[PDB]
Amino acid sequence: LWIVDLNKSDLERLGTSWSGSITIGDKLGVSLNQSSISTLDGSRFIAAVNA
Amino acid sequence: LWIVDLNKSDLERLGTSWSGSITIGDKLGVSLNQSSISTLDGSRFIAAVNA
Amino acid sequence: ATPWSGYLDDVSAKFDTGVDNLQTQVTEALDKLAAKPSDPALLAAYQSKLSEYNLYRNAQSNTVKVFKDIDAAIIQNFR
Amino acid sequence: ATPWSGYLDDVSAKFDTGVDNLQTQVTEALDKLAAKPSDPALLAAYQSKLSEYNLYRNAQSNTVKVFKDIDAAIIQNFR
Amino acid sequence: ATPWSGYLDDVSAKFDTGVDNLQTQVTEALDKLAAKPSDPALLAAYQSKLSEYNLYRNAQSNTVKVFKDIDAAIIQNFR
Amino acid sequence: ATPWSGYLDDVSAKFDTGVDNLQTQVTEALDKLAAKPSDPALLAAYQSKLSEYNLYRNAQSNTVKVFKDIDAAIIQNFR
Amino acid sequence: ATPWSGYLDDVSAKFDTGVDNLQTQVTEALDKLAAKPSDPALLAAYQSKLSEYNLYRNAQSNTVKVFKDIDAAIIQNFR
Amino acid sequence: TPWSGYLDDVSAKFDTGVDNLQTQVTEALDKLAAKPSDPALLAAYQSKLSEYNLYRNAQSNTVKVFKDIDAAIIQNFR
Amino acid sequence: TPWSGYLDDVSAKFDTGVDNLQTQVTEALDKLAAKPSDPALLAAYQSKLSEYNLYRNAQSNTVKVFKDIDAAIIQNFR
Amino acid sequence: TPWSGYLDDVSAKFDTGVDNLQTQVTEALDKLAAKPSDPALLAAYQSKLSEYNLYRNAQSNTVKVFKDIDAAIIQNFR
Amino acid sequence: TPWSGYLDDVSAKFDTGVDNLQTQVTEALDKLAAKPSDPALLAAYQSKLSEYNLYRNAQSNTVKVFKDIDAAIIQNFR
Amino acid sequence: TPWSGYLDDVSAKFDTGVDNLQTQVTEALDKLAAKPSDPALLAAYQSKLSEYNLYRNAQSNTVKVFKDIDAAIIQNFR
Repeated sequence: LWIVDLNKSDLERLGTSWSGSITIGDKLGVSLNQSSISTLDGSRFIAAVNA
Repeated sequence: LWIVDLNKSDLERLGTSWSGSITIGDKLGVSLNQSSISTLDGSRFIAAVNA
Repeated sequence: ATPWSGYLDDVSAKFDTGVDNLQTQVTEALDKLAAKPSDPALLAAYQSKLSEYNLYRNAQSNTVKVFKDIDAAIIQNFR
Repeated sequence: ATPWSGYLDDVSAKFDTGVDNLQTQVTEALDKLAAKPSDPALLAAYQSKLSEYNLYRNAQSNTVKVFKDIDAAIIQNFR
Repeated sequence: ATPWSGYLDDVSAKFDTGVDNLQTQVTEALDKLAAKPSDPALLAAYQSKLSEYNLYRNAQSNTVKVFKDIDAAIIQNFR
Repeated sequence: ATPWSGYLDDVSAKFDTGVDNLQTQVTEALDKLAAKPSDPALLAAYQSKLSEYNLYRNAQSNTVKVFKDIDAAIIQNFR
Repeated sequence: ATPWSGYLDDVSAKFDTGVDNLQTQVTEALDKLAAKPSDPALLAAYQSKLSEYNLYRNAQSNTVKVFKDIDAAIIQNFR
Repeated sequence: TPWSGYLDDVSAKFDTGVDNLQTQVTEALDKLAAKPSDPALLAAYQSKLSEYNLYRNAQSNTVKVFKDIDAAIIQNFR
Repeated sequence: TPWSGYLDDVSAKFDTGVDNLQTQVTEALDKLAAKPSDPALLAAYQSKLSEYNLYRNAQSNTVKVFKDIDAAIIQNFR
Repeated sequence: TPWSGYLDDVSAKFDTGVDNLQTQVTEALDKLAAKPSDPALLAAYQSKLSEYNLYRNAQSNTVKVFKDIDAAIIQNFR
Repeated sequence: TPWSGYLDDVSAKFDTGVDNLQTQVTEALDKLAAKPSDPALLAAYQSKLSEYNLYRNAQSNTVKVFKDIDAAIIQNFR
Repeated sequence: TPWSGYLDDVSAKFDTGVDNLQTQVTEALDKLAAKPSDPALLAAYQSKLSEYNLYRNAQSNTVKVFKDIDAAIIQNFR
């Protein structure tokens, strides 16, 4: 009894994501694509890269 | 036996949310779109952005 | 969202908002005194300010610690 | 038809209607304490409500079994 | 009518109606003192108030627990 | 709807969503404090925060235990 | 009109008419202690009264159950 | 399944009634084993393990009750 | 006999989760005992000893809770 | 090979947050030992030794608090 | 030769670690008491005394920790 | 020899395991009582007494677990 198994697979991930925060004049916080409070009271940006 | 599945999807999200708190002297204050006044001087606002 | 705060940090903030400007005054006095260390007008002033700041911080920390102990004693009895 | 209810159902329901609102009081006090976990007033309230609820559910479930054990004992003698 | 209250509720509330105004006096003194942290007449007041508040909340929670145990021991014997 | 959840998961998540962001606030205030360990403002902040995180996790784990006890007491009476 | 009392009722009544006055002593103690919680003369008395009450209730219940099971075992042999 | 009695149907109701808890607890164990001192991982595992415990208890008692009902009926054929 | 029940497996997961702690705890002890009055060694030891304490406590409680889940099922076989 | 938990991580954050004090305090002592009567070196070493004293004190207490918070959860597993 | 436990081993590790300090302290106190007012002798004696103190203190706290880990495990044999 | 049961054998394995602790712990006391303020004596007695404590608790708990296994089997002969 002959039993035979064969497999192939090919995969690819590539690109970037972004989020961040600024503060202006102690009037306005702004946050982009964060669920955070923008707690720092100062400008932060955070890139994410994978390849 | 031939079993076939096909799937397509699209989504998009865009725009802004706003809330804040404003204080006039000690005696007066106003809360906009938020359960309570920020015990804070002057004014503060937040503009959550989704894109 | 508003920066979330509890009870203990609000009792803490009560002191910071009780002393309107002491935090800055303490630096201003140091600045001018360091500018002319032998001036006795400046010295008695800085002595006053620093003696104030020291009691401010002590009373703050102790009050926070007592209000923690009162809560832990109740939360233990939930079992 | 109206939902059928027996004698054990009756006995059980007497507790639910005996405690008017406890069943919801214990939900509100939780949402509050969870909003501000470090206030002693909220703690002192929730301790009471949760105790009363625990005792209610125990007295209910024991009483229903005591009745079930009488009925099952009588039905055995029909033979 | 009034929110349902059991035996434990009616025991806990006895303390609150015993210390008629302490719950306010503590915050009052706390604010007066935070206004001027370096004043001995204020410190000597707040020490007393806070000590009283601590003892009160503690003895309350212990008594409510003891009355929970006395009941659970009885309920267990129904079965 | 969420990957799965029992009633206890829900009681836990009520705390985790009741303290909106304390986890990250504490996680970062440490990264401030460690870089300049000798600033009294930074210290008083971190003290006030870590006390909150303590009490939070404490009452969280106790509530789950009490609901597990109440359920076990009823399931035991089926048989 | 007056209650029919069985045998277990007589057993329970022996305890109730044994502690002539404790039932009310406990309540008076609580009332005054709650009026002025910080008095060690009140505290030292209330501790004793509450402990006596706990033991009384516990012994009463345990006793009743034992008589119940003796009777049940005799009745079973009629069949 | 090749064959499934009424009792099996009852048990399977519980199994299919809890979606994925079987694996959730398994994964949580390995995570916690990787960092036995993280409060978050602890607070997660306490919940999952309690839930699992109650699931198994409720499952096993019901099957017994239904067994006794059937045994009682079957006895009276005589 | 490489025989290992479910409880053995559940325990082994911790042993293999803390790969080297088992010995780090002794290395630190020996070098501390060589010179007890050094802050760097004291600060290291504290952080290792505490981790080992919490490791053994979580290890034993998990085992007990599983045993109490099994015994409640086996009781119903009658 | 290396293994690190949450508590030693919390220590490491301090060790990395004081970039060089570990060495500065060692050097200033040597300098002072060379000429103890220089008030410059005296004021320097006073500054450093106080900074080191605080760094160690706060480190240990932080670790201890995070041990206690874990023990209080693992106690409720049973 | 005589039976020794794990807590004995952990204790003795310190006795063998600080090889001679017990003797050095017994000597330094004698030669100090022979002339209490030599500042070189005072400065020598202060170190040995402080070392002895920290030695015995670490020794006992370690033992107590290892005791309570074991009492915690034994509590679950039930 | 007198009759001895399986629980006796299990019990005695401990006693014969700790060959001499049974008396070491008494001699240590007799010495320490002579000069209660000798740290060399105290450091030894703390260890011996901790060992004795753990020994007796492990003994009793083991005996009880075997009693409850046997009782559970004997129950089903009926």
